[PDB]
Amino acid sequence: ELQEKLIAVNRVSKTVKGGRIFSFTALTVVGDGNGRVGFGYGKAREVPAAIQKAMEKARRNMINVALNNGTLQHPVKGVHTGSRVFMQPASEGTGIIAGGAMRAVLEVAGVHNVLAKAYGSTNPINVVRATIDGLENMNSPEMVAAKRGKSVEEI
Amino acid sequence: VSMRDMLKAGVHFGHQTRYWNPKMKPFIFGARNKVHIINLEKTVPMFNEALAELNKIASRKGKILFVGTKRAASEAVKDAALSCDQFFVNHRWLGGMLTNWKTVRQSIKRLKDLETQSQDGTFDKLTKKEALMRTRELEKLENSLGGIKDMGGLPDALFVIDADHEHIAIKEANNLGIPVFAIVDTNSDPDGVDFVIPGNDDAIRAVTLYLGAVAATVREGRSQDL
Amino acid sequence: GQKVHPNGIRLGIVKPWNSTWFANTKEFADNLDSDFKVRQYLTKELAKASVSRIVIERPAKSIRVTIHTARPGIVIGKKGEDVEKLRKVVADIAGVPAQINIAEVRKPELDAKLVADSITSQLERRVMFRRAMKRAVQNAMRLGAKGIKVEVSGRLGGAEIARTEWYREGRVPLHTLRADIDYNTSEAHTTYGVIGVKVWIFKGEI
RNA sequence: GGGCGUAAAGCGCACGCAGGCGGUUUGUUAAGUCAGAUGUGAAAUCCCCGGGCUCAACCUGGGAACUGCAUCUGAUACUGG
RNA sequence: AAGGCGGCCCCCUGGACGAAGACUGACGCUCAGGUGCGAAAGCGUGGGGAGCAAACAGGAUUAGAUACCCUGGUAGUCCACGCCGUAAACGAUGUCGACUUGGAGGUUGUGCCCUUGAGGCGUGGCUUCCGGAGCUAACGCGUUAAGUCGACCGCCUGGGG
RNA sequence: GCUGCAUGGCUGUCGUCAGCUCGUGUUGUGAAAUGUUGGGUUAAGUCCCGCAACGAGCGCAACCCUUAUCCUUUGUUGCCA
Ligand SMILES: [Mg+2]
Ligand SMILES: [Mg+2]
Ligand SMILES: [Mg+2]
Ligand SMILES: [Mg+2]
Ligand SMILES: [Mg+2]
Ligand SMILES: [Mg+2]
Ligand SMILES: [Mg+2]
Ligand SMILES: [Mg+2]
Ligand SMILES: [Mg+2]
Ligand SMILES: [Mg+2]
Ligand SMILES: [Mg+2]
Ligand SMILES: [Mg+2]
Ligand SMILES: [Mg+2]
Ligand SMILES: [Mg+2]
Ligand SMILES: [Mg+2]
Ligand SMILES: [Mg+2]
Ligand SMILES: [Mg+2]
Ligand SMILES: [Mg+2]
Ligand SMILES: [Mg+2]
Ligand SMILES: [Mg+2]
Ligand SMILES: [Mg+2]
Ligand SMILES: [Mg+2]
Ligand SMILES: [Mg+2]
Ligand SMILES: [Mg+2]
Ligand SMILES: [Mg+2]
Ligand SMILES: [Mg+2]
Ligand SMILES: [Mg+2]
Repeated sequence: ELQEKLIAVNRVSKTVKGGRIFSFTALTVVGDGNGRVGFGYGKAREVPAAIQKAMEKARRNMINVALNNGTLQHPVKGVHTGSRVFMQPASEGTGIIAGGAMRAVLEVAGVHNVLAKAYGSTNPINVVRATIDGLENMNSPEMVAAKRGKSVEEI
Repeated sequence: VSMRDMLKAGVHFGHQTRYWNPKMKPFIFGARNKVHIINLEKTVPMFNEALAELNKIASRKGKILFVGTKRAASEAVKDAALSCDQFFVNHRWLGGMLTNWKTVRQSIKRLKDLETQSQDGTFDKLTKKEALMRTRELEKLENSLGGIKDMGGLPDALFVIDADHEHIAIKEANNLGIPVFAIVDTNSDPDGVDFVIPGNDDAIRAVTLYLGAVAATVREGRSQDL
Repeated sequence: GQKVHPNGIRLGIVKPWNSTWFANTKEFADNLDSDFKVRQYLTKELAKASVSRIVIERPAKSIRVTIHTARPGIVIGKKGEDVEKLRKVVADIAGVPAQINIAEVRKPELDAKLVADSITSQLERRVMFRRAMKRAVQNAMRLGAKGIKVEVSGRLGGAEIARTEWYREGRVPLHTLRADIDYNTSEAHTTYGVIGVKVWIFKGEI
């Protein structure tokens, strides 16, 4: 019922006394389509084995995101080691406007309308981390209402 | 459980003022002759409620695992667990004992098979060679995983006798979302701990007092369920 | 370094000799040559018959040849016409009458000759070696191999320099004597050279 | 809407004029700041709602926009005097 | 302040920090240009020259050895007065101010406690080491920040050229 | 007849030296790390203790051969209390 898709696959190497030892890495994102999204990173000698490992890694380490209506509550800015991510909620019907890694993360999470831009490095492993960081730190008016002790007359 | 009971048992001692954790300030009264004092007026009320929710977790037919590897309270934690029919670890907390439960269970079935086919089973085929080897494997697995042989699953909650000295267990519990009931000393770190119990753990009479409180609660849970 | 032949080392223990006949020094080399003639002639014209093992027996007044193969239908023909022609020629090779007993192997992929000859044959049919070795390994594990190891070496992929390529799944306890390792070696004659293929199959101990 | 320990990048160090910035309270001013109004900001163009070439490009009515400037009146929290 | 400063004594002289008050009353921070200071080497004039030692000479080494090694050896290193204004002039980290968990030292003041004592409790200045949160590409920095922030100045914009 | 510097097969060498790896877990943004390090011990990555590691595999060892002791079985072509 939940959706899963593969971000990128990369071949890595570890040289030994005999020579190189080739390996394959898989970055995947798993989301239920509501705002519960996670990512998994796995390593294996074979591409099917590597992608499978990332699949179970993503089912654990799931997070929850509070969405308004298929979109973000407010503009959000997610920063990881070398990647800067700016996402802001857009109007209905505008669709998803984001880079490769961010679009997959966003679409499996369940955000249909969003304007998202990536600054800094565009390494898939780090932009996915930055995107997850933004969806965390974004908040909901009811949790803010309890946070400030001011009820929900703000909106 | 009371003010005077813990004071008499001497749980109010903490470590030296050279080993303290700046996160312990709310739970330190003063330092006398470079010995911190843990405020009983603060630890008792949260000790009682932590014991209270321990009763609630036991009410759901839970599995409570008593983790202590210090030589101070080895026999202390073992008898307290067995008396209340709960499970324990005493020799040494194996890294990945919670997270890597599948491989651990493989060792446990291996452990389980050997007693029933050697001791209460048959003593044939000794060959006089591997008998000592096989009994030694039994003893190694008995001290290591003997206390968790029957669990067949993940613990519902953990009771930890030192947060800092079993931080590996604490981080695995946090990763797996297992509630933590840990006693924290001056030199420990309570961040990973979920229901902190400020108190001493270097005293046999103190640790038996603390294990007696948890034992009374869990048996009350069982009897209340009955 | 170099390895002992796993069949040869365990020949006296668990591996039945291909030749299980006795005589004196007078006809030792003579009947050894006859076994060579029989085996090479048999293999050359049963290259398609998936011949795996040839067991030559010499009862006191005849020769018996047991052919362990995977395709008895081809090696017998219709009503046994082919086995009688092989009888004529094989008997004339050694100058004595010959009995032929054909034994079938239900699992070809667990015998080291069929897997080796198949991998070799794919090379001159221009199948890429990495996929070929992987196909063999997967077949063995599915059909119940306890351990597998395949060695394809020499002029891989038309390169200038020969490379060694091997891939091991499961369990191959060569140094264990009671271990049952069926080993065979086969060769591939390709337009860019000649390729050696080695297969170890472990199928339990004692 | 970027950086400067090691990737390019902290003057060798300091004093110091111009300049930039400036603790805290009261009064006053109203220069910055903000609000209102008035006059301008040509038409075409761009955008919105329509109209006519059989459609379309194209042409075209109204509107919005051109929030920029200037003046007058007012507010005094912050900056400045 | 940096560059730097090491026998002892005397003369002249600058800054720093601590204790308890008194006093002025925003007189402050930063700083383009400008000015001043600025290791060693070097330059000018006049001295001095023990040791050391560019250059240079000889002897080895080496296929060669305009070097490394050895024996010597002039400038220079030393002083006075000018000039030079450059260093991996480095903490490779501009100055000023505020805030943010800790621990052990060193060094210099200073208030107390039966000052009994060859004993402890406080408070400052400066200074090393380790490390928390945080930050960082990472190494690491971590109350003396590369953390959280403000003021101003300098600088950077691919590698060569 | 040429090219082992196109190769297969086979062999020498360090060296019978004790190493070479994987699964799951954990760590690291990541390549990867950990396991395999450390206190000892062993002929040995042999074993033990500690240890974010828990196990597992190929190698070490064991199974094969011979010699060292005894018991039982058959006694000629071997032995003679
Ligand atoms: Mg050999
Ligand atoms: Mg830049
Ligand atoms: Mg450089
Ligand atoms: Mg630089
Ligand atoms: Mg500097
Ligand atoms: Mg002011
Ligand atoms: Mg005004
Ligand atoms: Mg106009
Ligand atoms: Mg000089
Ligand atoms: Mg001079
Ligand atoms: Mg010299
Ligand atoms: Mg210097
Ligand atoms: Mg310079
Ligand atoms: Mg510099
Ligand atoms: Mg200044
Ligand atoms: Mg540090
Ligand atoms: Mg060669
Ligand atoms: Mg792993
Ligand atoms: Mg990870
Ligand atoms: Mg190793
Ligand atoms: Mg390693
Ligand atoms: Mg290592
Ligand atoms: Mg060791
Ligand atoms: Mg050895
Ligand atoms: Mg081993
Ligand atoms: Mg270990
Ligand atoms: Mg061996």
